[PDB]
Amino acid sequence: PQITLWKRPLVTIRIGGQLKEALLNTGADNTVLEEMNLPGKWKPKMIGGIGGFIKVRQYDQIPIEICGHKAIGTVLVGPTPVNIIGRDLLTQIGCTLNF
Amino acid sequence: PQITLWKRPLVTIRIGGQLKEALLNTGADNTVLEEMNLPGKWKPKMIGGIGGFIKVRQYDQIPIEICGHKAIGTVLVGPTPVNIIGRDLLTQIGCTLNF
Amino acid sequence: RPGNFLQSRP
Repeated sequence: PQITLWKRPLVTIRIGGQLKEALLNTGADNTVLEEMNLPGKWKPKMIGGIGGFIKVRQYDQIPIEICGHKAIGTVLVGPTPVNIIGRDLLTQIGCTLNF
Repeated sequence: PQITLWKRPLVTIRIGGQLKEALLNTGADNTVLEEMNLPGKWKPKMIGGIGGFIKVRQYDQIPIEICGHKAIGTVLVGPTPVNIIGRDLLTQIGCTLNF
Repeated sequence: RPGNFLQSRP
C-alpha cells in the first residue's frame, strides 16, 4: 500500500497465530512488541528514545505477517507503550518514504 | 523523491535560518526539535515516547523547510535525543509510506 | 545511542 499519515499508521500484524495491531515507525531502528510469549533463546537489550531507556528481550528468526507481507526477523519484546514495526522489518516488506 | 529505510531517514531542515538534521518519523504525531530558541507565544506540553514522558514548549505557525519543501506549523521544543519530523509536517509536505 | 523515537501527542 501507499499508507497516508493523516492518522497513526496502525496495521494488522500476525505473530504466532495471534492477531495484533502495530505502528509503522520509520523512527525506530528495530521492531519492539508488547510483552508476549515467544519461542526460543533470547538476550536482554536496552532500547532508548524520548523519555529514556527500557529493558527488552531479543528473539531471533521470528516469523511475522505485517499487512499480509511475510517477514522473518529479530523481534524485541518489552514494555513499549504500543507495538512498533521498525526499519529492520519495514525494509523486509519493501517500505520506502516518498515525498 | 524516494527514501530507503536501510539507514535512518535523515534530512536537512532549515528553521529560523539555521540548518539542522532531522529524522522523518512516521511514529511521531508531532515535530519535536532539540532545545533551541524560537520567537513568540508558547504553551508547555507533556509528550510521551518509548521510555516515558518529557516536557516541551509548543510554538505554533513556525516556518520550516524540510528537504526542499516549505512547511508552516507547530513545533515542540524540548529534550528529544534527535530532531524529529512527525506526521503533522510529513503530511504537509506530501510524504507517504509505500510498500 | 538511542534508537526508538516513538512520540505521542498530549
